[PDB]
Amino acid sequence: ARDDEAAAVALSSLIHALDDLDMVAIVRYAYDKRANPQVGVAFPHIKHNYECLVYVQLPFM
Amino acid sequence: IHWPCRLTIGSNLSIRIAAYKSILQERVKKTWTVVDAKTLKKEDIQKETVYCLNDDDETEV
Amino acid sequence: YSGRDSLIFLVDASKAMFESQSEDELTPFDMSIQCIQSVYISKIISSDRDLLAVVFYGTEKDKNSVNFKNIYVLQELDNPGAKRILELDQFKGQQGQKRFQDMMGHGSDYSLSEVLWVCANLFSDVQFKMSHKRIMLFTNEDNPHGNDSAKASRARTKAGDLRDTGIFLDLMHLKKPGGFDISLFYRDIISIAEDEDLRVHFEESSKLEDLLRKVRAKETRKRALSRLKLKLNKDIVISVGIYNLVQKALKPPPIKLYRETNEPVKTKTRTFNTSTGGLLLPSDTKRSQIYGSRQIILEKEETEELKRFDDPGLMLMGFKPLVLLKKHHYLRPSLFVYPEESLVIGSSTLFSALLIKCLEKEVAALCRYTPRRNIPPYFVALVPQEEELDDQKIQVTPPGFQLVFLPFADDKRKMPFTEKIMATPEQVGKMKAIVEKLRFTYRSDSFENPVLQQHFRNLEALALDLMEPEQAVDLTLPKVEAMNKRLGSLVDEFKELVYPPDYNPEG
Amino acid sequence: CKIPALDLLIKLLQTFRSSRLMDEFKIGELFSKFYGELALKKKIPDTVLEKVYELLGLLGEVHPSEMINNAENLFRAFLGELKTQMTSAVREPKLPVLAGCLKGLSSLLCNFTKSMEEDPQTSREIFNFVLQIDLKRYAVPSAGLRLFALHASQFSTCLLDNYVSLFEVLLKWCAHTNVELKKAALSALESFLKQVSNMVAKNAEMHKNKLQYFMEQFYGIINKELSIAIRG
DNA sequence: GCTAATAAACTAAAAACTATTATTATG
DNA sequence: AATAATAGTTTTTAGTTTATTGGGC
Repeated sequence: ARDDEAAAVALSSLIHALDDLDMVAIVRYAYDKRANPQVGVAFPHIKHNYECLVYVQLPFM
Repeated sequence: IHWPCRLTIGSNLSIRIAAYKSILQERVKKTWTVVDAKTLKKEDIQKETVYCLNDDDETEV
Repeated sequence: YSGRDSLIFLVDASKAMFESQSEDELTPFDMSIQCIQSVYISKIISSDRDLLAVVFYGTEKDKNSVNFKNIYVLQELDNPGAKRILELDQFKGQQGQKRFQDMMGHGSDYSLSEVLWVCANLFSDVQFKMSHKRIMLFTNEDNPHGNDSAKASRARTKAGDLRDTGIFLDLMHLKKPGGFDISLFYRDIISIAEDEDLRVHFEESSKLEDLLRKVRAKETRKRALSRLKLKLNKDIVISVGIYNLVQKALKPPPIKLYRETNEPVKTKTRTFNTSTGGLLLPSDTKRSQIYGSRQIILEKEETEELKRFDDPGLMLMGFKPLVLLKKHHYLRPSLFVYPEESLVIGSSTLFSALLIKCLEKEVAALCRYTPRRNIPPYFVALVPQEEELDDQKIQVTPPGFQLVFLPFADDKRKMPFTEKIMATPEQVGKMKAIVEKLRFTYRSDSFENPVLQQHFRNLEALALDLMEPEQAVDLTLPKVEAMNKRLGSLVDEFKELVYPPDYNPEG
Repeated sequence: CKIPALDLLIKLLQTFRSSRLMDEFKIGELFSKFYGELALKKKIPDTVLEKVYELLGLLGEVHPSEMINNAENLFRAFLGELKTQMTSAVREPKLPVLAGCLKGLSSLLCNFTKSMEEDPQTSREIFNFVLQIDLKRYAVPSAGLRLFALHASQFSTCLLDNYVSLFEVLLKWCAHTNVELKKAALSALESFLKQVSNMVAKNAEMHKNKLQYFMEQFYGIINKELSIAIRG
């Protein structure tokens, strides 16, 4: 989120570490009170003007 | 619409974030209205639900 | 379809099964009956459409229509019902055990031919097609009918007989001081293709854990989602099967049922002329959409011809390198296509050839896809997925083509993103160290839906009238204290490395 | 609502064919209720259940005015669904059971209504007129033939066109197999010929179609055809 | 101070995959 | 006087409804 440039630098370091290590982050997402929390995969997306992580939902057994 | 929240890491780190459903499915933003064939209005067009008695009857439940 | 499943459960109604090596341990009767509860619960969760039965032997009574002594049927092959579960629970535990032993005999001589007879008859009664003539029993002795050579002979004769009729049987090891004496009397009478001749297994040694464990999946059968055709060149057209190896779950439909009867009410909902209180007609329906001044009126077949673009099918658009797709161009969950020869025979040869070639080519198959009638076509890519095996040569990945979906231009929603920000390599090293601290080898099936699981707990506890709904454990909760101890001070080290120590990440 | 229900419908149908004005009066209530259950726009019922139209095809009573006041509504619904049916744009010019059901319904109900007074007459003529290919003894063409034959008069003043095509289609249909289809075509033939003779007799243009249409084919008739030609 | 996305739950909706059978042929 | 083409069985699946933060002054 904007106005937290320290969080921006932290996110950038996260992205760089993911690139170097070829890691992908397993995460738990809960949209709101009445949306079911669920599991997805987060991987970085990098463009010259922005680096970002991309969340994709994942299934259960 | 973005998702301004705070990603929690372990037990001591939190990062304000802004998610975006950048890729999305395609669906019409204008629904279809079934108006009357004569008045061309839906005001006379409304549903009547009947939970007809599941026994040897037809009274709405 | 290819058949259904059939299985019966047999229990030695004898005092040797109501005892234990140390009575603090469960009696074989008690462990067996609770395992049956577990199995039936698993069936109700998963495949209650199958038919399940229970019969006794050794009890000093018999209920079989055969009327052979000590052969007391409990239940016929029936779909697992809560009533059956309660019938089991009234005698489960080592007090209902005593109540059973009171109202029901326990411990007497008999021949195995009798129980084999009655179970064969029970299988013969059901008219449906069963793909598995499975037989289950619970005992840890092989001597009492090997004690009499005539009993042993007839038992093994009938065992070979039922094997001839394709009947399958299995026994779990039960807790005995002596044991069922592996291969003393059960190495040919039992239809086995494996070997465990390492211990008479006086102790229990079996898959009972999985039998007593409860899976929460439906595991529906294998169905061809579609046999839709590829329009290669509009002349050569191929038949292929459509499948997914994963399906987003759901909840059972809410059966609306009447209050003082619990009876689901047949319900009819319809529109009507609200202006006069009259009843409308399907012709009365006029589809409409208002834009500014004019409201525009259309019909149903009009509403589908605008949706009509081309026949249901696959239209090959060309070849594209696999690398030319970035994973952030993701869409609805990917599908898979398998070759088939139901109409287009020889097409599987083509499928194999193209699979191998584009695997060497390292390119995807770009196609134009119409699922169904009056459906627009869409851009789709076919990555060649290779048949992947294991030590057991099991298709951990089957052959064919994984179906992925190409988002369109409108699908993109470019955010008002800000600039790009870098970070120092020391922070990157901090992150690498932290990742290795909290490294976790991925495993797909290590997770379920806590909402799904808890709603189950509610459902089966409700039907079972439990002292509480089961406390479903959420695997998706990260063990926060475990990561704290697994990281140490690296958290705050990197925090002060990046975050201004005065400035908390909290506003 | 299945073979049980269908057999029940068949039973009460044959009852009304037998029973005539002894207790044929506790039907108007039932007539309204079948209109309502037909007004259940849910697509749950099977096409076989659409034999319900023969149910509403009614001739066992005087049909009090309310029957008429709903009959036109029924008719319009059937016309709309037919407009849906023939449009091969849905890939379907198909209506497997529907055709005979609505045929019988309009057979029993046109007895009370719909003389030549308006365009709707010509409209229903046309929807019948579209009668391509069928299967399994080709019941739908026979249904159309009976339907037209019973109410040929209610089709006058709009049969004066396409007579060449109508005529030859009739000839081939009776020439075709499925002797039920043959006799249906025969009946439709005689009804058509009588009606056109009646209109021609009262014309002033009778000479045109007379000398331009008839003696040539009548000569050209020279199996069963001749006999019909004899009447012709 | 006003009332816009929104995923969730809820409908209908079409195909798979049934098992069944009116057919013509033929005596 | 026989064989044949043809039914909903579920099962996904794709519009609907709602009760949800949001821009306003």
